[PDB]
This record gives sequence, C-alpha cells and structure tokens, in this order.
Amino acid sequence: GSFTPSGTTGTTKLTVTEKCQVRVGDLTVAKTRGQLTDAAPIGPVTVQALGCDARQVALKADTDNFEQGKFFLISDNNRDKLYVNIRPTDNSAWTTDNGVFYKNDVGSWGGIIGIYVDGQQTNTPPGNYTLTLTGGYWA
Amino acid sequence: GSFTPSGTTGTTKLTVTEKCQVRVGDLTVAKTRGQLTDAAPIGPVTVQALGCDARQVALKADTDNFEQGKFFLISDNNRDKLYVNIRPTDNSAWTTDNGVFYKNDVGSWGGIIGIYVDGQQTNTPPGNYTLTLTGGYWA
Amino acid sequence: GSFTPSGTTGTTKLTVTEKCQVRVGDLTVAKTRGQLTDAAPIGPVTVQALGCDARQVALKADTDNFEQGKFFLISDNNRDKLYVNIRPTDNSAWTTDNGVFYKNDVGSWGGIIGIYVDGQQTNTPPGNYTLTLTGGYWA
Ligand SMILES: O=C(N[C@H](CO)[C@H](O)c1ccc([N+](=O)[O-])cc1)C(Cl)Cl
Ligand SMILES: O=C(N[C@H](CO)[C@H](O)c1ccc([N+](=O)[O-])cc1)C(Cl)Cl
Ligand SMILES: O=C(N[C@H](CO)[C@H](O)c1ccc([N+](=O)[O-])cc1)C(Cl)Cl
Repeated sequence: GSFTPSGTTGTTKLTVTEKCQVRVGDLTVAKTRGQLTDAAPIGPVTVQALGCDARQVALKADTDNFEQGKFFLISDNNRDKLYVNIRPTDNSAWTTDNGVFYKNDVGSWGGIIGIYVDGQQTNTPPGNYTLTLTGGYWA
Repeated sequence: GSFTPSGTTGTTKLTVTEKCQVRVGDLTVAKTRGQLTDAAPIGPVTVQALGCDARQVALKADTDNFEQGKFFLISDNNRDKLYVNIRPTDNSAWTTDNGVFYKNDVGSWGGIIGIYVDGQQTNTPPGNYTLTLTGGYWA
Repeated sequence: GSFTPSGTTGTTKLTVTEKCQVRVGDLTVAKTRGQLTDAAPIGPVTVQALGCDARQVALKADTDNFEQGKFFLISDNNRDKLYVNIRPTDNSAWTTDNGVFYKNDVGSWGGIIGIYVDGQQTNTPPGNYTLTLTGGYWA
C-alpha cells in the first residue's frame, strides 16, 4: 500500500486547440478538442525496470494529475483536466491505488504504457496539458 | 481586435556575451553584444497553420515580451530588453496590435517568421534573453 | 578574485535510485546509490572559449551548488547534496575560488571538464540531482 520513488520521470505533453491550429516552433503533440474522442490515443510511455526481480514495478502520477482514483492531464494553470486511461500494451495486470499504477506481479518489467482519452471530452479548453509519472515500486 | 489562443508555443532563445565567450554544454544560439547590430538576425520561427481558411493566423508574445507596440527579448531576470523586429520571410502582410502579430488576410498560412535586432544595441548586458510566441488567430 | 558572466550555461543532471531502477520516458543519466563510489564519473562538460586570449576562462556554479570551497550536485528540493570533483581531462591547471573554477592561465581554452563523485556516497537518497555551471572569465 506504499510507493517508493526509485526511477526517472516521464512527461506526457499535449496541446489542445480549436479547428484553426497554429503550430509554432518545433513539432510537438497537438490535437483539436474534436479529436479528444473516447479511447483516443494521447501518447506512449516507455518503461524499463532493472533489479526489480523481487519488487512490483510502479508509476506514480504527480499530485496534480490524480484524484478519486482517476488520472488526468492538467493544464499549465492547474485548472483544466483531461481524464485519461493508463494501460500497458501487453496483457500484463496492473492496479490503481491513489495516484499509483503498479504491476500485480514482481519482476523487472519492460514495456509500453499507453495514455488514452477517458470519455469523449471534445469540450476541453485549448491549452497545454501535462501528465507526469515517476518510476518506482510498490509494496 | 481580439486574439484567440489556438496553437503551440515557440521560444526564441539567445545568450548575449562579451568578447570573451565561454560556451558551456551543448551548442546554443549565442552572440557578443558587438554582434547586436541593427537588423542582425536572431533566429527563425516556423509557423504552420491548419483549418484556418476563414481565420487570420496570429502570434501573441508573452506579456513580458511587448509594450508600446514594441516587441523585445527579455533577460531571465525580466530586467533587460533586446528590441527586435518580427517579419515573415515572404511578401505577406501582417499587423501589430498590443503584443499581437496577425496576418492581414485569412487562410491556413505556412511560413517563416524572422527575428531581427531593432536598432544597434551593442550595449546589451550579457545574459539569457527569451521571446515567447503563442499560435492562434485574430478577429 | 572576481568572476564575470560571459558564456552559456551547462547543466549536469543525474537521477539516483535504489537497486530496483524504473526508467520512465527517454533515456537519461541514472545510477543506483551503490554506484556512487569514490571517483565515479558522473558526466563530461564541454567547454569552448572564444576571444579569451587575454582572459582566464572560468566556470561558476549556481549558489546552490557550492559551499566551503566544495562543489556538489543538489536534489530538486535543495536538501540533498552529492559532493563531486571538477577536473579537466587534459593537464591544464585550474583553481577553485568560492564556487568558481577558473584556469590558471589566459587563452581561449577548449576542453572537457569531468564531474566525479567526491568520496563514497552510496547512502545518497534517491532523487534528481543537478549541477549548473555558467561560462565566463576570472580576473
Ligand atoms: O499512441 C499509442 N498508440 C499508437 C496509436 O496511435 C501506436 O499504436 C503506437 C504504438 C506503440 C508506440 N511505441 O511503442 O512507441 C507508438 C505508437 C498508445 Cl501507446 Cl497511447
Ligand atoms: O535567421 C534568419 N535568417 C538567416 C540569416 O542569418 C538565414 O537566411 C535563414 C533563413 C531561413 C532559415 N529557416 O527557414 O530555417 C534559417 C536561416 C532570419 Cl529567418 Cl531571422
Ligand atoms: O564521464 C567521464 N568519462 C567517461 C568515463 O565513464 C569517458 O572516459 C568519457 C570521456 C570523454 C567523454 N566526452 O568527451 O564526451 C565522454 C565520456 C568524465 Cl569526462 Cl566525467
């Protein structure tokens, strides 16, 4: 029931815009609110564990990225939420516990964690959304 | 007369130094104050609009980057200014309005916005200067 | 006895973890506390000076990275220290002065500054450590 910080941090960034999309500078993940349909993919999160043969790999979201067992991207102003679902691409079993996404079994797991839109949210206010996940293990 | 945020943010970074220039870490845009001559190029800003056939493409500078219809890079301490001119590389017509640089015509414009030194400023105090521009449209 | 800021900033980043290491997102410099052995290499810092034929090249650490003529990486919370040694890879002579690492001779020096662990610190609390160095010259 406890998470131990032991790994690097991965950041999932997304810019939400209207139909008229103006991309400035280098290419980045951007979408129109209309694209925020249920199950819509946001981006992958690579995970590579080492020396965790006797520990349950886990990812913890920043305090501003979870609440009520629900995960979500947060606008730069910490006001707007973009509810998402976290799910590995393989058939591995994971559990959610107060902002923590841990693996049900021990082992140095390596894989991809996909971030998807949880419920159609085409009304999402334009802005920059972020989801931060830190590597570690669960007990 | 109103700007709508709808796009990504582009950041133009520049480090001003003295004759003795000590570059630490990875290569970045750096110049000596003596290089801050009138019309001196600072860097390009790519712009790619989509779904703006009926909107006027626009770029808005951060509050700390404009004043009195004048644009300028700002030191990390928000104290020193480096006045610059914003101009597309093509023959397109643009207008400046209270920190907003919008296109005079509608259409999903794609192009390069150049940043140049506005007036010789070889006295610019050494430091890190930044100019942030956000994509959107004008009404 | 005085440092003049005149160059870019280089940042040395390191994530300290336990045996069970969970790497999230893109690859970054990460190590287990057990790897924090004396003289253990942390990372190189490239230095390229120009127009310093009559000046002593120098690197200044951020206020939070030095104290008592000692350099060290600092956790994101500014609480935990990771004492390190700064040493060029060549045979050049350098001096340490209140957070400043300057060259004993003048000239536009180009080289690599290595960051090593100063004394075994395998008890270092897991976290993200940073060491910021700014380019300039000494008088
Ligand atoms: O973005 C995702 N999937 C896309 C579909 O748009 C695609 O299937 C994909 C799969 C793996 C991947 N990766 O491993 O880097 C990247 C994209 C999910 Cl991982 Cl969120
Ligand atoms: O830097 C600029 N121009 C330089 C001249 O030093 C050069 O002409 C250039 C043009 C285009 C460009 N781009 O499109 O990426 C980059 C450099 C202006 Cl775009 Cl600010
Ligand atoms: O990391 C270092 N040295 C490593 C040993 O692990 C290696 O010798 C090295 C040397 C030079 C270098 N470089 O110049 O980029 C990188 C690694 C020291 Cl420069 Cl801190």
